Amino acid sequence: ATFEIVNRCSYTVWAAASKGDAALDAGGRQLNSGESWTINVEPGTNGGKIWARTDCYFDDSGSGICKTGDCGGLLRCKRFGRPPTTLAEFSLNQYGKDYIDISNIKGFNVPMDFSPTTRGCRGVRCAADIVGQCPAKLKAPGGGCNDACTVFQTSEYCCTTGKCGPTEYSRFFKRLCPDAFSYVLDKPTTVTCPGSSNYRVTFCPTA
Repeated sequence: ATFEIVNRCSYTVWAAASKGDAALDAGGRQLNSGESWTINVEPGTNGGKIWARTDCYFDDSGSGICKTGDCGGLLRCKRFGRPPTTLAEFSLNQYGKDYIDISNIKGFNVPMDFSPTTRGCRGVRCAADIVGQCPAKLKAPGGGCNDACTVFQTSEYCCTTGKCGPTEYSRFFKRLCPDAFSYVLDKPTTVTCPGSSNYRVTFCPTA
């Protein structure tokens, strides 16, 4: 499956793509403002994620740090990034179908649109100014708007037991972005696409 990753932000982002235990394609790359990077994701990929990282520094070997979404200091991500990270999430070729969503469960850093480039389903978007509107207690000093589980580490926010409900903090993400997951047990906003669809992830889709 192809995923065209486009940076429409006025700032550079370092795109990342991983399934948690391995990179997807090269795993990461710098995207200056306006740049497009097309990756190939193996059919059958389950639990894949794409995200942006901001304010990165990498040396010649691809080692360094990002202020948001850092994946163990690597340019080429092999693991998930450090919150806050707006997430484009996907599972492909799952009994003949693809499943996509945007999630704020690990916070928000950069606005994003995640849409198919092929027929048969709609895209999902979280493009509101969540960083600007972020509640004081969730603001990440390193940049971004943290989720409440990251900040407070309680069973209720982290949905440790599976009993959790919505919270004042999850409702903030849900109000700004109704089409993204705001907590672990949120009412799903996952879209079913034909199996083997192709996609485009656009950072800062509106500006």
